[PDB]
Amino acid sequence: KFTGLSKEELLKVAGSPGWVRTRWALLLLFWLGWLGMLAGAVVIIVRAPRCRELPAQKWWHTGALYRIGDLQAFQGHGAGNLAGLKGRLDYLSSLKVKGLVLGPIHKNQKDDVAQTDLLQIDPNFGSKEDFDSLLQSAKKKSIRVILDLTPNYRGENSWFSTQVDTVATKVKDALEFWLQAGVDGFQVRDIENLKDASSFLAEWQNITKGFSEDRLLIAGTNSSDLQQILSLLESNKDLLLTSSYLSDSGSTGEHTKSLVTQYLNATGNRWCSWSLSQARLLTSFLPAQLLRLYQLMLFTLPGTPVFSYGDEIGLDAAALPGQPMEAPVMLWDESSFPDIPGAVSANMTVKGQSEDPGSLLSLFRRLSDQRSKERSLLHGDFHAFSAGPGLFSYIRHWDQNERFLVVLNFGDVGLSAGLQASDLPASASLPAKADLLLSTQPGREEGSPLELERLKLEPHEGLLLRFPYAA
Amino acid sequence: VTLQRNITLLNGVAIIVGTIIGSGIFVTPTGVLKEAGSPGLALVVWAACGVFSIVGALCYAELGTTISKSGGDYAYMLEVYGSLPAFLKLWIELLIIRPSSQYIVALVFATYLLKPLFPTCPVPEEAAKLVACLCVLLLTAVNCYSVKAATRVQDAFAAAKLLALALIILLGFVQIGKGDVSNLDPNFSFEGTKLDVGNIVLALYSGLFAYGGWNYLNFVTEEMINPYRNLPLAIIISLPIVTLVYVLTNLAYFTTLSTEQMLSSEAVAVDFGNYHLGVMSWIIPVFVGLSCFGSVNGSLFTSSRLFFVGSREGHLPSILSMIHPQLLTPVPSLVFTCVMTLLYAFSKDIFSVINFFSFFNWLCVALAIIGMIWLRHRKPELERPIKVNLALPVFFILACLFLIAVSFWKTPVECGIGFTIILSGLPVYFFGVWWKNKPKWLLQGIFSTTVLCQKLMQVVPQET
Ligand SMILES: CCCCCCCCCCCCCCCCCC(=O)OC[C@H](COP(=O)(O)O)OC(=O)CCCCCCCCCCCCCCCCC
Ligand SMILES: CC(C)CCC[C@H](C)[C@H]1CC[C@H]2[C@H]3CC=C4C[C@@H](OC(=O)CCC(=O)O)CC[C@@]4(C)[C@@H]3CC[C@@]12C
Ligand SMILES: CC(C)CCC[C@H](C)[C@H]1CC[C@H]2[C@H]3CC=C4C[C@@H](OC(=O)CCC(=O)O)CC[C@@]4(C)[C@@H]3CC[C@@]12C
Ligand SMILES: *[C@@H]1O[C@H](CO)[C@@H](O[C@@H]2O[C@H](CO)[C@@H](O)[C@H](O)[C@H]2NC(C)=O)[C@H](O)[C@H]1NC(C)=O
Ligand SMILES: *[C@@H]1O[C@H](CO)[C@@H](O[C@@H]2O[C@H](CO)[C@@H](O)[C@H](O)[C@H]2NC(C)=O)[C@H](O)[C@H]1NC(C)=O
Ligand SMILES: *[C@@H]1O[C@H](CO)[C@@H](O[C@@H]2O[C@H](CO)[C@@H](O)[C@H](O)[C@H]2NC(C)=O)[C@H](O)[C@H]1NC(C)=O
Ligand SMILES: *[C@@H]1O[C@H](CO)[C@@H](O[C@@H]2O[C@H](CO)[C@@H](O)[C@H](O)[C@H]2NC(C)=O)[C@H](O)[C@H]1NC(C)=O
Ligand SMILES: N[C@@]1(C(=O)O)CCc2ccc(OCc3ccccc3-c3ccccc3)cc2C1
Repeated sequence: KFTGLSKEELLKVAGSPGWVRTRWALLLLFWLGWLGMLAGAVVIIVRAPRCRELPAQKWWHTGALYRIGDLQAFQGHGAGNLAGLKGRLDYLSSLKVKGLVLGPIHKNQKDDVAQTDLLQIDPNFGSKEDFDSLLQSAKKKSIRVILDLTPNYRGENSWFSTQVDTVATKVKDALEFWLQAGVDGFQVRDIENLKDASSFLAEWQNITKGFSEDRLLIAGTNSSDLQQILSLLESNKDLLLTSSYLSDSGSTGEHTKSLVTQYLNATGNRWCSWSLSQARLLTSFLPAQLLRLYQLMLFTLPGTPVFSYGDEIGLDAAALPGQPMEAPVMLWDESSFPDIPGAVSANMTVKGQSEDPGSLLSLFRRLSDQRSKERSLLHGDFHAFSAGPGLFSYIRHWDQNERFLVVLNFGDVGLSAGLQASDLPASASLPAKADLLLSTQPGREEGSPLELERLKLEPHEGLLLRFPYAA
Repeated sequence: VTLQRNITLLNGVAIIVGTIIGSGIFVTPTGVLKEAGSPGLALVVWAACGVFSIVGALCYAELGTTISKSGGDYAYMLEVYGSLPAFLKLWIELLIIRPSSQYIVALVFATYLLKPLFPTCPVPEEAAKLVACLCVLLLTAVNCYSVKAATRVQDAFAAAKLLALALIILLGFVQIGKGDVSNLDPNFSFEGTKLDVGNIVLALYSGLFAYGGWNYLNFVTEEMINPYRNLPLAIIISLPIVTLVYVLTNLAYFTTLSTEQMLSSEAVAVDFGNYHLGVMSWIIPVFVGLSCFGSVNGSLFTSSRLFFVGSREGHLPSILSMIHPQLLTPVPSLVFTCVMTLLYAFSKDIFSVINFFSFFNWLCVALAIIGMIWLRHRKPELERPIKVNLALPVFFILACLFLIAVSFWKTPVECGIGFTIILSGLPVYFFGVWWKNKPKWLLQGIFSTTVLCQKLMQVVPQET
């Protein structure tokens, strides 16, 4: 019509043999090329690597635990009850902790065994109705509650000088009461003062798992040697054991690397807990320049990090005199420590440190956000590699997710890195350039790709670089 | 031979419902929770996009009954503003708008259909591209075969996606009925609602992506049986259903997941599937794939008719707007649409060409309404079966102008390259349309390649 033929002229000319052959040949060519593309898609799909099954995690694999030893010193004077604790769950939800080890609250007189009842709450904390209100109030905020149950928590010997028989059979009856009361776990401390302790822990681990598989039992020693710790875990394999195996030391980082790798070697890469003690703070063992470096290490090792209250702000019993070293006062505001009114500062409170983006609590929040979210920090694989004189350098990688590389400098003089890995598997070999999430010391730019052969580190610095799954 | 008149009322409802409900209800909710902060502001954003689309579609219903010819939103600018701006709208619709919106939905079909083989993984991207191209080529063959087959496909997949959304709706209702109502308690409901229209606008843009295609039945008129009752009836039946299903589906999403779950997730639908079924949880992304299959069919069906009508006016070459006898389908226009769609498989990420060009989309949409109001005064010689109340177009023009002006503000360097591309069609226009009395070297070659394409596809011009 407009720039071509009309109806009958084309139906005259385009109806000859040869043109019909060309049309049927083009139709057959189309439907063969379509099947060729389909077969290409299928052979691309079946030549692809499958993914690993997720390891069916529990709730205490997700983030950190938070130990509250003394209840009366967490809030302050007067309001040291279990009802007053209900007003602090918004702060613990800011810390993104997943658990809460409440201190021993039961009615314990002294070394009199007969006046110690593990089923009755002491009246100084409240009664049962306050406790089960606290339980569901925490449940709605997705925070689990673990109840410490060490019997003689006011005397010297925590497990009642007297025979453990009566003691150990009342602990057995306590579990089946507090479990259907609704708690999520238990913690017994100071089990080095418990005779044949390895046999008693298996019975309680049996009872606790015989109720549900969403239940936890934590044990604590003060033993810092590896062979005594490994003897506790010979029959128990799902017991969380906190101990002072890590604290003791810290002058050089090649000694910390050896400790971590030897512990992971000797237990066969099982799930463990990382701590510095069973009930103390970080500042009881570390000078105040190393508190950021240890918070970077405890949040990226393969396990469950456990902290006491006040390690997120660097609480110190040796900074405010006239105060117990076993229960310091949590510095909420400026008015929190009444006696010596003026010894506190603004950078020593949670109120003051909630603004400063280079504060300790601002580091804790970002690390506890990264730990509960990324998969290769949730159930990844650990590989440490060799580096310069005083470094601890390792990598976490799960399957195909975003890998993490942590570099720690425990030394004092600054030095180059020298990241020569060469032993990591090919699924996790490091590239030439990697990102940056944070540093413990300010003065760097978080986000720009930095390159791993001129990487230098200042005194006491740690780095949290990042790279994705590739060649 | 002309095309036909065989699209009934239910086929029109199927075309609109099936083309709107594609991939946006499974992809965009993260993008509206992220930039509106709160569940409450997000759900209000969904309802606001809903009423905006309803008002604009009622204006298009009375427009399409006024100028009752095919190829809507291009025929309406050609009636009012003349040849050149109509060619600019056609040139941008041909080169960017249609073969990106088809390819995006084809890619979403491919990834969500291959998702049950790689559950905790990124699906390999070359297999996704190949399956998307397979989808496009197969639906082009079905549309080139017959018009009734394509309408049957549209009916089946519209019914399938509606049942698939009713499942997700009543699952979230029974989650409320189990009496553990974590979110949607009417005290929390709103914290995180930020402020600052400068970013909520972008959230609005994400919501508008789930409503795209509300005016495609205007493109496929002149195929409808009785298009004076049936076109406004089809629009007025089709759109309140869509906005109702959208707000209920976002609600049922909010009954199961928490907020940072939904911000950290990459697929809200498979999270809903995993949480609620666990075993037989491979059902949900299969139905997402069926949804995107249906909407790709609808978009191909309307884009072919747009390029047909544009060729009849002399803006495109003459080999388009040729009908194949017997079959009675516009074969070379469908082939052109398929090829332009398959050319976008070289893009590394084409989900960023949106926000480069949304300003032009709402610009031509508002220009059609201005032309309608101008035609209400400076042509009262027409018959109008539905004459909508005024100030509904006035508020629609004001809302579109607000959207355009706030797009020029936050991201001006985005709109700049868009303006360069939309004026890049001007030498094309002058060379094609303005240069009658072409040199004699080229007319013979054009006639030769046109008659060669006719002899290949066996297509004749439109005349009867
Ligand atoms: C892509 C293949 C699909 C198969 C169907 C063939 C369609 C071919 C035409 C494609 C049109 C591309 C958009 C053109 C935009 C400008 C429009 C305009 O200015 O007015 C037109 C104007 C109208 O004049 P009239 O046709 O005389 O009324 O004619 C022209 O100016 C034509 C000049 C532009 C042609 C460019 C074609 C480039 C792609 C060619 C693809 C291969 C075709 C042959 C296939 C078989 C080979 C063996
Ligand atoms: C993802 C799977 C489950 C569905 C994908 C679509 C199908 C793979 C294809 C294969 C054959 C196609 C169609 C082939 C031809 C028609 C015949 C049609 O009936 C007619 O012949 C009416 C046309 C006429 O004769 O005029 C009804 C079904 C339909 C659309 C078929 C429906 C299914 C299609 C689109
Ligand atoms: C491959 C692309 C890039 C080039 C374009 C070629 C067309 C896509 C091919 C494919 C099949 C060919 C044709 C084969 C012959 C005709 C007549 C037709 O014959 C009938 O069945 C008539 C039906 C009846 O008898 O009622 C079959 C399909 C059709 C339209 C096809 C139209 C499209 C053709 C020219
Ligand atoms: C609970 O503890 C008892 C005994 O402490 C376990 O029963 C037996 O334990 C010994 C090891 O001391 C095994 O040699 C036996 O095979 C066990 N008997 C069985 C399995 O019938 C018992 O396994 C513990 N409960 C659970 C659930 O492990
Ligand atoms: C754990 O703490 C105790 C208390 O200081 C350490 O000393 C033991 O104390 C108990 C009773 O107080 C004695 O029965 C033990 O004999 C003491 N131990 C030794 C080796 O004499 C105990 O040593 C600490 N554990 C470690 C591993 O240092
Ligand atoms: C810690 O792991 C290393 C391997 O990574 C063990 O070292 C090997 O031990 C076997 C047998 O003890 C020797 O035959 C190999 O020569 C050792 N290889 C290297 C490189 O030292 C080591 O034994 C493990 N530790 C313990 C206590 O078993
Ligand atoms: C809180 O801030 C004050 C003021 O910056 C700190 O006091 C500084 O302490 C360092 C070493 O502790 C000294 O080198 C500075 O000379 C002190 N400056 C002033 C103005 O007193 C204080 O130590 C900070 N507290 C903590 C826990 O870091
Ligand atoms: N609803 C759909 C879904 O997948 O859910 C299904 C079908 C469909 C049809 C047409 C359409 O128009 C495109 C558009 C609309 C709104 C805002 C910006 C764009 C745009 C701009 C530039 C380049 C590409 C797109 C969108 C959609 C999405």
